[PDB]
Amino acid sequence: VQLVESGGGLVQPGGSLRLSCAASDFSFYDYEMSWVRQAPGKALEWIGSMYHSGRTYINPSLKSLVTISRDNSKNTLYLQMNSLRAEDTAMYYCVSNWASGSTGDYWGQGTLVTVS
Amino acid sequence: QCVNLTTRTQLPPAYTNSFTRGVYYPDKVFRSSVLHSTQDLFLPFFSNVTWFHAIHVSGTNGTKRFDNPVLPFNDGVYFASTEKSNIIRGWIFGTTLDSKTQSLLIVNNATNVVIKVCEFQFCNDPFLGVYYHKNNKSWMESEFRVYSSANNCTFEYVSQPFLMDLEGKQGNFKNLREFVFKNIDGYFKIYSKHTPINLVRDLPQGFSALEPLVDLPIGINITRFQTLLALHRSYLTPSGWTAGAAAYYVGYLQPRTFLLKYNENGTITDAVDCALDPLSETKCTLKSFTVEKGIYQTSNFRVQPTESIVRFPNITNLCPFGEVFNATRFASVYAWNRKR
Amino acid sequence: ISNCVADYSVLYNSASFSTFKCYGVSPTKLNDLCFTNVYADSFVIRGDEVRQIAPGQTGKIADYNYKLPDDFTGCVIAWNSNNLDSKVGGNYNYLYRLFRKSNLKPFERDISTEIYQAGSTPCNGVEGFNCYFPLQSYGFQPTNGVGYQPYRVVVLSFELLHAPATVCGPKKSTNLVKNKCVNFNFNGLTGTGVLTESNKKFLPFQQFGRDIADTTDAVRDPQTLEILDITPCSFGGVSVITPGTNTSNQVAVLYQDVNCTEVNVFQTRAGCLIGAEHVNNSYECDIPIGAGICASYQQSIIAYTMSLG
Amino acid sequence: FRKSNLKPFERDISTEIYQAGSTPCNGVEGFNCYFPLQSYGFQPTNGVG
Ligand SMILES: *[C@@H]1O[C@H](CO)[C@@H](O[C@@H]2O[C@H](CO)[C@@H](O[C@@H]3O[C@H](CO)[C@@H](O)[C@H](O)[C@H]3NC(C)=O)[C@H](O)[C@H]2NC(C)=O)[C@H](O)[C@H]1NC(C)=O
Ligand SMILES: *[C@@H]1O[C@H](CO)[C@@H](O[C@@H]2O[C@H](CO)[C@@H](O)[C@H](O)[C@H]2NC(C)=O)[C@H](O)[C@H]1NC(C)=O
Ligand SMILES: *[C@@H]1O[C@H](CO)[C@@H](O)[C@H](O)[C@H]1NC(C)=O
Ligand SMILES: *[C@@H]1O[C@H](CO)[C@@H](O)[C@H](O)[C@H]1NC(C)=O
Ligand SMILES: *[C@@H]1O[C@H](CO)[C@@H](O)[C@H](O)[C@H]1NC(C)=O
Ligand SMILES: *[C@@H]1O[C@H](CO)[C@@H](O)[C@H](O)[C@H]1NC(C)=O
Repeated sequence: VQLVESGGGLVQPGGSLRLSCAASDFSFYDYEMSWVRQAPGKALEWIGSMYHSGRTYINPSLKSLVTISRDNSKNTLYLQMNSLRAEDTAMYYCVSNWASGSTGDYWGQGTLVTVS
Repeated sequence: QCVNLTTRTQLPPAYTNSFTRGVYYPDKVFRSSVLHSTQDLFLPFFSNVTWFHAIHVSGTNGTKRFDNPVLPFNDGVYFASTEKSNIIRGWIFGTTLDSKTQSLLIVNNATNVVIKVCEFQFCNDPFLGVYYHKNNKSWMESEFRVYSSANNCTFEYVSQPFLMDLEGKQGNFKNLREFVFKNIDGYFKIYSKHTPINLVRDLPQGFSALEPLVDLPIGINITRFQTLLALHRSYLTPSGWTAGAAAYYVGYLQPRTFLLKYNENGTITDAVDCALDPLSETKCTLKSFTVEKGIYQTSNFRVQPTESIVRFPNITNLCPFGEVFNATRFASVYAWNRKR
Repeated sequence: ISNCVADYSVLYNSASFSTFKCYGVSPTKLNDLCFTNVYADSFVIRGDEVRQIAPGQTGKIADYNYKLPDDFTGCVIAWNSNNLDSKVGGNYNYLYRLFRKSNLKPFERDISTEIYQAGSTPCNGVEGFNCYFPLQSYGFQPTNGVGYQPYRVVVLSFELLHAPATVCGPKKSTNLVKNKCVNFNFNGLTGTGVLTESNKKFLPFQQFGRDIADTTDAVRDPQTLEILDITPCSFGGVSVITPGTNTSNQVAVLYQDVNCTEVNVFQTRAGCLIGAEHVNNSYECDIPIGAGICASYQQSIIAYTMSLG
Repeated sequence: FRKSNLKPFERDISTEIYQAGSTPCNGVEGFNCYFPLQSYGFQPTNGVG
């Protein structure tokens, strides 16, 4: 498959989870990677944006909370979330080229973020 | 898919005789029992039909060879093909036979026809990608091996497929599909018709009034084209490509003058040229198919020139426009520094 | 967009937009005005920059997103999306750019996110002194002014290339009447005549037909596929039968080959002659009319049949 | 804009508001009924044309 995602299930607040987003080749990595959320009723909120030029620009109140790591063997992205909240409880997607609309992107299988 | 096994067949075209072929309705106008003279592109009668015999099963044991060279498209071409099956997948009209330039494609895809002109990425061998998925036992119908990729599609056409098999009688028809593809004023017109044939290989002497099907306002000029051929992956049997054999004909169109006989239903019944022999050219002047005895004045004969000759003076003194156009100072308005 | 029918008329009255700025293209005549291609361009622009969607006004967006060209062929359209995109808390989704190597030329998808300097010191792969983030985000608040409200903008641009036109919408149609002189317009065929039902036998690829001397006789309407005959309705010259002004003043007028049912009245082979009574007698007449019928004044104009002898 | 074309050597003084869009204004200012008169901007360093 050209673009896929991995990792997820149940996320423990405070801890670190090594999420993944695999693919088939680096030539399909134009121009962006992003791990976003689409909450019911909430407007567009993007939690991550990995760029083709090796840049990660995030909301200033989020980039400190997010670790960034990019791979090229499996072309996977490593991102860690801590102190989780219920506002992220959605079908958590790994959307490559999120800003490129809903035709030049892949929507992953999805997971959930729940706080006990 | 991508089978280059010919190695022997680039034979000169075995020219044969086309008796009465290439007659078409060059309009969408009804006429009843009248004779009309038109100046369009037609196939001359009794002309050398350029026969590019298709895949040759020289019979000792198989030995099938691809016989589809890329052929030029000056102004218009006439096509004939027996095609007991749908051996020819379509056509490869284009200009550069490479990327960076659009190319018109017709794909058989024998459920519906998809006429596409797009940007393409010419492969090693352009043929409809037809392989098993290894599941569902379904042959592929992708253009991803017709061209390595497809992008920037400006036109797509969906309709009933062009090639209809109306035989239903185990042969004795042979369905000589006749095609002429004409590009005038940035358009593209598709003409075809299905007829029965009892002859073995030679074209029949009967009249085939062929009706137009669709017109394409692509706007893309074509100066070169190639034809497709059938391809299927082999099996685990005690490789196997191009099941069967075919025979494909090519004829080029030239600007000639015809007079078309119209029946009382508007269908063309006969057609006579105006440049083959004096008798046919005489019928054009009188606008009738029957001429009584006597003497007629038709046209005049002119001895065409053979070459050209130019005689100019031998001086090569290199006129001094450098000192005039690039003069150091252009003179005043009332003192014209005229330089003979 | 190519080879499609554009419903511009419904756009003007379906809803209300923010602005409709056209230069060289009248708004109401877009229904019959023709181009070659149509581009649908998707825009998200701040409310304060809504008036700044014009050649001459720039900013953080108009100087680095896509410079507006001087060859606009089309018009701009925007609408209020406050109920869909404006909320208390703000939105920080769509990207900014601060400075780059140069301003992005019109129609150049320079989507890349390379590192650029605002000053002159090198970045060395680390953003900092004179090397800042070339990406930021929107901010919109309903508690703010009108200029800080989100909008959805869609702008149309066209083409006039050297190719046949493909995108126009003919929302024009009229009913069909028969046996009357009508200035019909059947898919470009313009003329005058009476429409009558025909008994001809067409083929399903022939728009119309002409019998002899390039004169149209049958026309096929491209809506219900019927063959309609064409005939120019009655005409002809008018001639006056007079015995001379000095002799008298009563005159009779002729209508050449025109049935008076479509216009004393006497029916002749050369049209209905009106103004003269037809007598059953037969005299040696003086003024000829046609087909053996004549006229003479002897105290009114009376028509006869020629008496040879 | 105008309702129709102008006859040769014709005068226009009336400046009544007329429909310029798709909704009926009946004399109401704003959308779909444009104010006709507009003012140019002549700058010393403006374009050549
Ligand atoms: C679909 O859109 C365009 C046509 O509709 C195609 O663009 C053409 O192909 C090239 C890719 O943009 C362009 O060449 C690029 O532009 C300049 C000219 O040499 C160079 O700076 C670039 O290096 C060059 N790109 C490469 C790899 O060399 C053509 O100029 C351009 N031609 C026109 C008329 O637009 C696109 O190719 C096509 N989209 C895709 C993905 O192929
Ligand atoms: C086409 O022309 C021929 C005669 O020139 C006609 O074909 C047949 O003519 C008879 C005359 O009544 C009809 O009864 C038949 O129905 C026609 N054959 C068929 C298959 O219909 C006919 O007048 C013309 N039109 C057609 C065939 O559609
Ligand atoms: C066809 O080609 C051959 C030689 O190539 C020539 O001799 C022959 O006259 C041609 N036939 C016609 C009808 O022109
Ligand atoms: C040009 O013509 C010939 C060259 O063969 C020669 O006499 C000489 O170069 C020229 N003659 C003239 C200019 O008379
Ligand atoms: C005139 O001068 C320019 C630059 O010096 C040069 O490029 C050009 O070729 C000259 N024109 C002619 C007719 O010699
Ligand atoms: C054209 O449209 C009308 C109704 O929309 C329909 O009755 C008629 O059959 C249509 N004719 C064709 C040729 O589609």
